[PDB]
Amino acid sequence: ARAKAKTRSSRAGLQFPVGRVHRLLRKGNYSERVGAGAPVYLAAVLEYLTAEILELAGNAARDNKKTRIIPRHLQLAIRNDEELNKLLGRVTIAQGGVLPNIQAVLLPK
Amino acid sequence: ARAKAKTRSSRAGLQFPVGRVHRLLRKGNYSERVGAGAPVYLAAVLEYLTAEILELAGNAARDNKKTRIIPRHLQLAIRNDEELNKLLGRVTIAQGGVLPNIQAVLLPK
Amino acid sequence: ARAKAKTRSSRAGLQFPVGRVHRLLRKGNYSERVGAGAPVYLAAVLEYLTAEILELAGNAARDNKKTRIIPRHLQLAIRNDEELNKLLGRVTIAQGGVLPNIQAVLLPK
Amino acid sequence: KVLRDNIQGITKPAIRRLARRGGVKRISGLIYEETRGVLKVFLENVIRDAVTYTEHAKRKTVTAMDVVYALKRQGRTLYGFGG
Amino acid sequence: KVLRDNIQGITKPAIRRLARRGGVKRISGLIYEETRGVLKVFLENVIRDAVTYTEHAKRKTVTAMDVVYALKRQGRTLYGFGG
Amino acid sequence: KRSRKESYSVYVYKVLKQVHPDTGISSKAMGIMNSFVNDIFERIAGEASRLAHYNKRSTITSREIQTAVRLLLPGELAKHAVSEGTKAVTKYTSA
Amino acid sequence: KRSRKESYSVYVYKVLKQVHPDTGISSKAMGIMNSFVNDIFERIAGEASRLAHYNKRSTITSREIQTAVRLLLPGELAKHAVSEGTKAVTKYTSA
Amino acid sequence: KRSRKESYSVYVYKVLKQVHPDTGISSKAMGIMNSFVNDIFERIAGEASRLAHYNKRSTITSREIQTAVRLLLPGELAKHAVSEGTKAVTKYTSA
Amino acid sequence: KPHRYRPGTVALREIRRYQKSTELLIRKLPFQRLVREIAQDFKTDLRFQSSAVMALQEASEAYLVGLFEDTNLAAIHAKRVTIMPKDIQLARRIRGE
Amino acid sequence: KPHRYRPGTVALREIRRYQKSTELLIRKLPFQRLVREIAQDFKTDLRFQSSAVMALQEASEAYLVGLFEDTNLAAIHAKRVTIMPKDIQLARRIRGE
Repeated sequence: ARAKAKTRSSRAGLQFPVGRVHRLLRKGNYSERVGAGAPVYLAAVLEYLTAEILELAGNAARDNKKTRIIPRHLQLAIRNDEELNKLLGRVTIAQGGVLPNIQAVLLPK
Repeated sequence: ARAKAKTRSSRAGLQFPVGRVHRLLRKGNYSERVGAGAPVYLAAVLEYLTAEILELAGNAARDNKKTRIIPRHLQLAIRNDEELNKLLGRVTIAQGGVLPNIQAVLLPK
Repeated sequence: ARAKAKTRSSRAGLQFPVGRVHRLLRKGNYSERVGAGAPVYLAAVLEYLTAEILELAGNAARDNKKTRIIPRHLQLAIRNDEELNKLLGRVTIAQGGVLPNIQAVLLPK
Repeated sequence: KVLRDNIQGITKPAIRRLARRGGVKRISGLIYEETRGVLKVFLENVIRDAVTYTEHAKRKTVTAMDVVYALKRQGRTLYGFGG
Repeated sequence: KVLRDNIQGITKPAIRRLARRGGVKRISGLIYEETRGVLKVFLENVIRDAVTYTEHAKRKTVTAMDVVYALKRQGRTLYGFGG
Repeated sequence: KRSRKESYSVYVYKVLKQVHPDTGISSKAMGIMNSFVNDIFERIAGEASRLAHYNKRSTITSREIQTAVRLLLPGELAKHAVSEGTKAVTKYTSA
Repeated sequence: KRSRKESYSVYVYKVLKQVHPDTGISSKAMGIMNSFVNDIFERIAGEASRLAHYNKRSTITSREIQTAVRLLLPGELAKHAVSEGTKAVTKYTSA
Repeated sequence: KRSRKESYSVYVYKVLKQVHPDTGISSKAMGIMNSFVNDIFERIAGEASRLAHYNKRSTITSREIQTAVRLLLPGELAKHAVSEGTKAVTKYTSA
Repeated sequence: KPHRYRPGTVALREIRRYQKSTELLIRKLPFQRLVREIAQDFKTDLRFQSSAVMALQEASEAYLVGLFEDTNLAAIHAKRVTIMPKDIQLARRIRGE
Repeated sequence: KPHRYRPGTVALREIRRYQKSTELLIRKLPFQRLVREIAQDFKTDLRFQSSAVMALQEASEAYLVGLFEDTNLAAIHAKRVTIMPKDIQLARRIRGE
């Protein structure tokens, strides 16, 4: 007499797993008691965050005419967004490189 | 009928409260369970740090011939010890001020 | 119905035997009456002095790459501190030798 | 209540006082404007953080303990206010 | 079994390549040894905590995960090796 | 076999086919993605824990999670985040 | 009728006495010490929770506490600190 | 078996395993350690009897041997040993 | 003729004074007025505990004075004694803000 | 006449070349030898994953390239184009180590 086994990510209509992060907060020791809506909230936040960084990365990959995403494009995408750079100024990307940047006085006349 | 009341700080033989640190770590939510010696050890290392920093506070106070401490002397104590500065680089003391420090080029001749 | 035989060395939380030192004061013929705190105090000061001279033994052993103490380590430890020298000016250590010390006029040009 | 030009409420000789505490021997006349700007940015960030803290707290009043939290999460911790 | 000098294993042209990636077009001769010194400092600060992490795990083989923890505690967190 | 090891590969791969059906991933880039998910996840979780400790509340709820993302994520990205998250709340409350 | 606000004030004043019986205290410096011990306490507690999470231990033990003591405190402070902590936990073990 | 010869070997062994778990002991240096502990004991106990004599006091207590260690052993080690001795007599006072 | 010190001597004197002193170098009332004025921009009708205002007072003074020895190191690093706005811009951008 | 470029032009060309490329600049086996050497200074006989060594070398090169871009900013601020170790000492002092 049980209902169909339905998923909370589909209940939000989002793709990140609600139950996984709910378990993660239950075992990550941040509260002993967890509300229902907060894991849904954070899952939506993170899925969107992946959405804009994947958009920037895919646009960079299309600009560099490569159809499979590479860490160099990740570095070039994140270092070219001001608010994400403020978010991610203190983090280092493996095999990433940096922005192409020369100073004006370093260039010849 | 019952054992006489004697505190766990006496059992450790040190002044910081074993019971209060135990309670704060239990409700500070850092693990599901807590070992017995861990908060005792934490209180011991804290009181060691307080021991040395109040030694520095005391002798800096006798440098200025004041029997009651000023936070100026605390800032002097933190900035005159290199390892305590390394512990406390990114924290500033209220009414702390700065070390007496002049650049050599700023002096005459 | 007797309580468990628990030791005054543990009561002072120190390694040196409080009872044996008390006995050796009692039959050392220094007073017919002796307080309880005096052998504890003696145990304390002798712990601290043996502790500091054993730290000196440890680093004097370690910098000469030896993991077992030798009386040369003891001599080099004691004679390199002036304060223990004022404690132990008239004191000879067996197989201790002397400090490496050559007067400046003895050295060639 | 409602005010307009309090960026100049930090006077130029007060900025000179901070600079002499900083050990500055000579100060340009241009300095005071960008010091006002940098102070503006810094206070704007930390008080945005503080008002975020207290609006979570369902308090209409600013508390110092929230200011302590806001400063220490930015890596500029202060002592002396119950933190 | 033991090694005594590999700080010269970071050669000058590798430093030069780093400086070009750093955007330096002109490098003094005095740069290389002091960059080796600060590299020495940074590697000591990371590997001390790294082997500390390792020994608490009762392992004699290090994990890269512990290196991730060491760098993120030091404030230079790394992406690309967790998991 | 081997004990199961968690990853975020498949979810980010659905996100990719939603945002760019044409492209693929490198495993190095996906390692960076997993590190990113875990890093931002722990930052907001630590904010959640400290804020719940500050107001002496035994529960964690979404309300301080808007507080956390608004303090941590800057500006318009944060307000966008509020938009999708609160509408996700509306669908979850409507089940 | 009032409700308490705790502090570390009595312990700081006592340890001030056995370090130096003849010196005084100002209240705002004593609050600075209160917040200082709170800050060191929270740093060690968070690092301890992280280490317990890393080695999948649900119990926090003194082993990782003193491990964190070397982790944060530099050198001289660390080695003396582990010295008093070790001798203290041995006195407690005897107790 | 021969009658017991009481010596101060095992205690120095224990205190060295608090101060250096790793380092070893030569037996002639160990006799040297017994000579320090016995000799300083002799000096301080004779001074304690003497100071009890001059103030016409029948009882050897901690305060006059504090006086004596301030007399003989100089300066920094003296004031530190005063600190551990006060700590020890206070905690032994608390049994 | 009236006494007049050479430049820098007086400045070194209050350098020594304010290094010795700990008191707050900003006038309290316009400072808290600025705090209330800017705090109005994010939410209306905020009330302030005074101790919070003095706390963020020394927070501001500490932040500015820290970037001031940063500026001083930049200025002596360029073999100059007078600071310029690009010194502060340099110092902040090295700190990464 | 054998061709020879004017100085800095080729240097700018490696700037562009290794700033477009990401592949690692240091020989990995000597730095592996060095990290084993410095690891033995704390505790005897450690074993290393190659993943750990490569991960720490990205972290190291990121730290170095950060401090080179800071000393670029310092040297340009000093109206010069050549880096000298006092510029690096300035940058390390400003960052707060």
